Amino acid sequence: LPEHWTDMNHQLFCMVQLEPGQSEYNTIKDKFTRTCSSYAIEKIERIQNAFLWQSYQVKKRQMDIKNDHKNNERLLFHGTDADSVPYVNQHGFNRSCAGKNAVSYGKGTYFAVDASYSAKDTYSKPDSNGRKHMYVVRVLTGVFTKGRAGLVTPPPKNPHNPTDLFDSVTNNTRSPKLFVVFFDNQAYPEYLITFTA
Amino acid sequence: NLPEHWTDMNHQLFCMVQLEPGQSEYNTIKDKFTRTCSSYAIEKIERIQNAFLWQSYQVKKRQMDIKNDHKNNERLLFHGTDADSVPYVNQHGFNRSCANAVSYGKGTYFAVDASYSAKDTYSKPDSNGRKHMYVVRVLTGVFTKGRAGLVTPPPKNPHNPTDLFDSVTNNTRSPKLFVVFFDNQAYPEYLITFTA
Ligand SMILES: O=C1N=NC(=O)c2cc(OCC3CCCC3)ccc21
Repeated sequence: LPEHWTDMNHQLFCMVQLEPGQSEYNTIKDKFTRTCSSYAIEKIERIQNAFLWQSYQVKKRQMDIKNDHKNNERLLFHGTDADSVPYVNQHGFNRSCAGKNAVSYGKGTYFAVDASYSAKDTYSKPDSNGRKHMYVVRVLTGVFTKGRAGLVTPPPKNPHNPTDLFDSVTNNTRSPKLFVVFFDNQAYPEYLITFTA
Repeated sequence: NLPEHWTDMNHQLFCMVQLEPGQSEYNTIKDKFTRTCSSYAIEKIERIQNAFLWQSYQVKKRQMDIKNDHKNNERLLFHGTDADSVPYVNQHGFNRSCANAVSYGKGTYFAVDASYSAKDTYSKPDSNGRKHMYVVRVLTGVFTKGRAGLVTPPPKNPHNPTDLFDSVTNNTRSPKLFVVFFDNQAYPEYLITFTA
């Protein structure tokens, strides 16, 4: 497990509240406020999930071997409802639970480049106390292409070799604003931002 | 950390290895099939050596062994499929998003008996009459009865909604099938090519 994590004392899961003024808090706040300056952060929690981390790190090493470069990982946003937060914290992102996107590039889990997109009430639905929830997520975007609404996996790179797949898809390869991933353990929920108007 | 019985792959990460008829391994797998499918004709048995699928599976097995505090979480089951799905399963394993009836939930189905997987609706005969069935290592873990429309196994106690059963079945006392809902809970270990 990463050496900067808090000691969980044999436990496999912990949410750690970050302190404003620490570099770790400030980098996430700045990434958020770059496009969400009209909202205010209540708190930022580091997600320490040993099993999700292990499974994600195995997929990352595999993708780093296959693609024969790094640059497979992006830090993206995912807005969700309060009812989903316990499941995501413990089990991560499940495509079987994903809603249809208003612009669909495939049947998978969606991640935004900009916090403003994830901050829409459609995604980060305000709870009964007006709190909105957004994850900051390590996503294995790898090698990507423009998606299509019918996809249940990324498309093949070559139609004559249908099993050799792109890693993810996007809305626009030249100016990506979202990514869709179709497999478990391709996304690690790293931070949970709780925020309000 | 690849199994001793795998054959050398000359520094590659994926190989389908045809088994030698009459040796220990071929005999063991053939016997599991002929237990219930002795009226079929076996063309060949192939060992699936997929390093990445194996790594991902072994990590989930180690996690399930810790979570359940025992090492009885794995079963050897059967899965019939059509010829056009075989290259995908060999490379990528099983995908619940590529669904036949799903009465016990929206997962991947595995049969206890090869005879069940040998039905033409599962192991669809190709243009040459050939049928395809995997012998699969499945992390069934702690299981409960399934039902239509599950996207994950149910919780073990509704007081902790995120502490789930590992798999579901048709019948907890005498199971004939299992359903798993997560990638890398099943490792396709052998592919049997056969005819009626
Ligand atoms: O071998 C199989 N390959 N693909 C399947 O979908 C499958 C499904 C299966 O049980 C399906 C249930 C039986 C009663 C209602 C639903 C058993 C085996 C296989």
